[PDB]
Amino acid sequence: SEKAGHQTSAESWGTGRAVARIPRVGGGGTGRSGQGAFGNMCRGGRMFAPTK
Amino acid sequence: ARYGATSTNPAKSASARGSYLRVSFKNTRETAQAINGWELTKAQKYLEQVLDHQRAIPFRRFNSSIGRTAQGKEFGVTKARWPAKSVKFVQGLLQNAAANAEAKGLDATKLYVSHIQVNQAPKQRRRTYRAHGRINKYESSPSHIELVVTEKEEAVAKAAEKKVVRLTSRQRGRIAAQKRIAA
Amino acid sequence: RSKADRMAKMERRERNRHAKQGESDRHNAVSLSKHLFSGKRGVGKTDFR
Amino acid sequence: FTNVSAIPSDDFVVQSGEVYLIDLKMASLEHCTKKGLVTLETVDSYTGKSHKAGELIARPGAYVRDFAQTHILKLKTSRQLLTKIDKQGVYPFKLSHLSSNFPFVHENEEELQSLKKDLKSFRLGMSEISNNYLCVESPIQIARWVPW
Amino acid sequence: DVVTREYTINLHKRLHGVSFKKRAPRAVKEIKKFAKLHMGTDDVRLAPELNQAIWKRGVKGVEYRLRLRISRKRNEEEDAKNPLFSYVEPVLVASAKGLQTVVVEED
Amino acid sequence: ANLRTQKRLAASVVGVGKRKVWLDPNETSEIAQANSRNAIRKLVKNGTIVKKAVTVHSKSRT
RNA sequence: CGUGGAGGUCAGUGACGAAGCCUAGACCGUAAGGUCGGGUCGAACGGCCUCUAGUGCAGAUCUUGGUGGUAGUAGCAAAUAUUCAAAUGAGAACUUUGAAGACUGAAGUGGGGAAAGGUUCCACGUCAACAGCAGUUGGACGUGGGUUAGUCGAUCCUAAGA
Repeated sequence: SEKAGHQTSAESWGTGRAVARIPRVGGGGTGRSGQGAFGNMCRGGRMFAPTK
Repeated sequence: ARYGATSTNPAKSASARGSYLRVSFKNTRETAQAINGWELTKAQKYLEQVLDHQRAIPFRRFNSSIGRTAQGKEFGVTKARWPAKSVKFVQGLLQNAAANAEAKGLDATKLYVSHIQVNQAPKQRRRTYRAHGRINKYESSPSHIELVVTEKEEAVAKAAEKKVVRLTSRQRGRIAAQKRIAA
Repeated sequence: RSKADRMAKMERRERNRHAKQGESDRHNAVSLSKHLFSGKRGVGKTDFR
Repeated sequence: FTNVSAIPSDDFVVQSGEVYLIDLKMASLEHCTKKGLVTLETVDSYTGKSHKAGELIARPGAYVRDFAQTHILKLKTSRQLLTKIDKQGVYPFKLSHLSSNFPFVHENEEELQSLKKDLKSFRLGMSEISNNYLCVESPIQIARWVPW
Repeated sequence: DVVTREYTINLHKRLHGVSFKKRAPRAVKEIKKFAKLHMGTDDVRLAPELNQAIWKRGVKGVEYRLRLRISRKRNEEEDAKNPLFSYVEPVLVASAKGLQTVVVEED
Repeated sequence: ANLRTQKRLAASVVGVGKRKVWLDPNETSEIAQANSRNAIRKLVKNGTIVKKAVTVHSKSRT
């Protein structure tokens, strides 16, 4: 499905002392707050070159 | 069930097991190491003395940054303590061990601890607070204790595994010559 | 009745392991802190004391 | 664990100096196809159980107090009747058994109606006693037969 | 061996150079240890009257020379420790000095 | 067992603070069983609880 | 050479234990690897000719989850503070009472309330989970009780405003 791996509002926090540059979903208390998305290296993220 | 190493027949031995007890795992480990290799009643009086706070449990594994005592010389080490909670827990463990030994009705006069086992348990993870609102772990170290007690029997003096001698032809000839000459 | 009591005693075990205050407490934990894992502590307006 | 001898059917030697009670009750056997079992079934007073052609509904009237438990209640009438039944002996009794006009020196209806007007408050206090734990209901049994 | 031997105690012996905040607790501990050493038992109990006497002057002003008596009592049944048992009891005197240990006969 | 509830109730029914209630350690079963205002009144009439009136605050030197 | 699947093929293998996993046990290949033996295992799985691909991780301050050493270390040090006896209780520095000492010193650690909080108030039985320590106790657990307005406030009126 085209919409897969898109229902997130993650933004990168920039270069950090001990945090990667992968965008992570904001907010707090969600459980996933601070976990990467939108990428193939993240849990539940989109797949590289989706099978169209 | 599924007891650990029982290097003996259960028909002549007794077993005890305690699981999920909120005790310091490292203290339990050192106490078990101290206890093992002794006799039941001797260990009982020793732990009673420890509770009375005159003798001490030595330190074997986790023995760093501990103040000196005046009575470690008994076992040759300079690190010892009196872990009261683990002491009373192993008191109960050995007490029920002796009780079930009496229940199974084997000779208690010659009962000594054969095997001991102290292992970790799933951690209890609390939630504490630190500077700047940090969240970190508060981990307890629950233990699992297993005791296997045996009655000391008499060792068999029979010597099995007799070797088989193979000798070359020259060696056999030399042996025969020595036999015929040693007269 | 004894069976139900045993079921409840067993069921509370998982929450006890999770160290929750009870069947009602469900306070989750955030993985990372926005105010503790970002920014550059340069001269001037510090991130915090 | 019940503090009873549990039918010590071996020792029943009769000895003098005492008294005995003999009470026999027998249940008739109507037309039954084969032998079964006769037992006793309690009776409630709520009518909410079921509907039967021979179902009985009745409120038991006999009550006793267990002196083992000591407790106080929250009603003046309850206190008064509790002390009155304390003065009364430890045996099953009926509510009407308590009456300042009980002896009935002369037969008429003013005494009866005064008795009823007292019995109303006595019934209320007895209900309070039952609501707390200061009495035991006297069960009413019906002999009923069930095949084995 | 139920005995009663009224001893004498000076606090200055064992309360010298101690924190002002814990004068009375130190006095209590020293009194119980003194009873232990001069009797040879395991269970020691204090008297409410003695507690009143020691605290009465003040938390940080306990009087030096206090007179006390120690009574041996046989422990009740189901006492896994021993029949040995010591109970303390205060008694006031006109003058702190001039008195020594005296055994009092049972009556 | 627990007697704080009885102490508070007795203080309220008497009209004084909860620090001004006296109890008898020798006789505690009755006070433990008592839990009503009438019970407290009857026991204080019996004299098992004292009023322990206000401490002296003299003004003679003043 | 290896992996998920497809088409055929070996009248393929399989509860007399297949896949998976552990193995200082044995063979073959220069190797990626393959075969076998041994232990647990409980339900499906391979070789051969081709086809097909989301197919071969040591890293990317990689993402998620789990766990180490530093370690029974730092630390559990503001508010001047506790003591004894009795009782309960398997078990008392902390629970209850009593006996003492204390402090808050009326712009209080009291008595009411306003915002807010929403059953925490209280009673009864109970303590595996929490009160960084124990708890026989609780603002914890389980079951219930409790707020009564012709006069108290809203509902009536109006300001800056909508």
